[PDB]
Amino acid sequence: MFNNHEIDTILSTLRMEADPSLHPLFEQFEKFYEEKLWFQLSESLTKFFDDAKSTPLRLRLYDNFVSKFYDKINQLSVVKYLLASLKDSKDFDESLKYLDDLKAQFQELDSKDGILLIDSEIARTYLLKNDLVKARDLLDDLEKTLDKKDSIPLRITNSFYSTNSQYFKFKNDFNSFYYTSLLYLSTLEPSTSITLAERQQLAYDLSISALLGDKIYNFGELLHHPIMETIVNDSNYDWLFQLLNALTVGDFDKFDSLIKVQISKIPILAQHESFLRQKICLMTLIETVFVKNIRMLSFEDISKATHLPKDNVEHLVMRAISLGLLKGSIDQVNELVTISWVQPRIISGDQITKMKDRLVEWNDQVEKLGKKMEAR
Amino acid sequence: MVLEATVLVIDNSEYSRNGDFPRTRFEAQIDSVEFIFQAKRNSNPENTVGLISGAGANPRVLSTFTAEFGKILAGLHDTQIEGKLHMATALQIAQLTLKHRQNKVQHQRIVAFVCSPISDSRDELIRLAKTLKKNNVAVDIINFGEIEQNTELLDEFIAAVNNPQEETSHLLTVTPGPRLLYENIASSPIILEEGSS
Repeated sequence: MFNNHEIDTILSTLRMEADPSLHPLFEQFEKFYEEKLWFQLSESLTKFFDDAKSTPLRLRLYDNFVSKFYDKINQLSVVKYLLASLKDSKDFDESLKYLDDLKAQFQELDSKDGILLIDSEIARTYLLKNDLVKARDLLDDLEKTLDKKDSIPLRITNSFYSTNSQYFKFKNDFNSFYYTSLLYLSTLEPSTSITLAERQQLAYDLSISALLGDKIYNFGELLHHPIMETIVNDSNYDWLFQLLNALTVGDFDKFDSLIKVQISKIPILAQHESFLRQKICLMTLIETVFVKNIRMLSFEDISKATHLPKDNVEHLVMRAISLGLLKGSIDQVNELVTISWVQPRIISGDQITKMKDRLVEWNDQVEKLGKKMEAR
Repeated sequence: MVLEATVLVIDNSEYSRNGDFPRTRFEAQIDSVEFIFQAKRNSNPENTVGLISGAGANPRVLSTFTAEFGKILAGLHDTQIEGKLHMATALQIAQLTLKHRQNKVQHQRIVAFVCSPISDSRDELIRLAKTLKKNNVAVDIINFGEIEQNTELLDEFIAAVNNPQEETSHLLTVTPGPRLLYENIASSPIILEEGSS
């Protein structure tokens, strides 16, 4: 197309001059490939535009002026694509083939900046999973590398978190992962234009990893942030949205209706929704119902007020940080929960005014006493 | 010749990232600077120059006021290579820079690489040009742009700064080809010829 043909030649091509781009064999092969608007990732500002998703075999021809990458197009400039774009060529040996050539070239030849490649090469391996073992091992090195680093790119972690998520992505621990990816979104949050099939499907898997999180609930979340419409919409996002509904409603068969394989694939949410319903009931039962120095909630009818029954209360309510969360204790006899905090919460408008009132109340009144004492 | 303070405005930018003639534009900038500045300090000893970042996402001084090598020292280290216009700001800094220029009776001068596509507004540009002429700055520019950066602010600007030429502004817009900047500008009254006003 114009971008490649017109851009490849005029683009750079000449950035850039008598290079391998517009060289005999060179200009042919694109023309040989196409002018047809799908292309090879076109050498600077337009390859800087072009991820172009016909596989670059200017694989070689990007790789020109890369000896000149000193004095030529120079930046990261490379895993900007290729190591990004042909990282997306999606083979097994492919990446591995250029993983040692790029990591040993842009780190040795050109070196003898790479850290973001160091992660790409390392990170990119981990897409291939190969074996969480080798992944995590150098991943944690990739992490361990990353640790001390003050790195202007989020791209490093935007590599890494995605990467480390990718690691957990192979795995459970979405408590980590979802969060880890939740981290990654907050990392992608400033930068990195992406695609929707990248956007939602991740955020899906994210929204999914909310489920295969589930959690220290959560409840409410990044759903606020533009994963929504975006994610939901529809398909399992309906669920994923309806699950957010169950993250509030907490009716089994408003959902255990909905359940197909994928969600029933982990049935443990049927426990998690009980975990929800309790906690879901609890949080507001906690957040408000007592306001009046909230604690007691003790137990049973209050615990059956979760509309989950009393002998499960004898577990669910009984369990506390055996829920991972709750504090306090049990009066078995009087059927009283002892409770304490480990409950966070939200909303606005209300105690706002109350706040300053008492706190200006003593305050003002103090001044009476607060009259002469150390003064006089 | 010159008793005046100067500023060197370097964009290390979409052009400087990219060799306009050996070894890079940004590098082609470099020894041309010293070349210039040599003749600048040969214009007179005590002739002072600034060096800033018009490059990158951060404007800043790279080398402050001096008069010898400490610039050539300072310029020695890199910059963001692909960076972007702070020019107006950078200039407006370079202006304020010259407002602190040391042991005045040194007139204000500025030397500006254009390695950027040059995004700015004409009035702002000329407000600069005004502010310069107000401040009475000597302004000469190094520009090899796409096309070049010209038929544009840079062209109005040198005019807009200028009631008297080198007491306000002269221009050169750097050409491509085996055009050595220091060799090129050896022609232009950016350097040599008449050097200050």
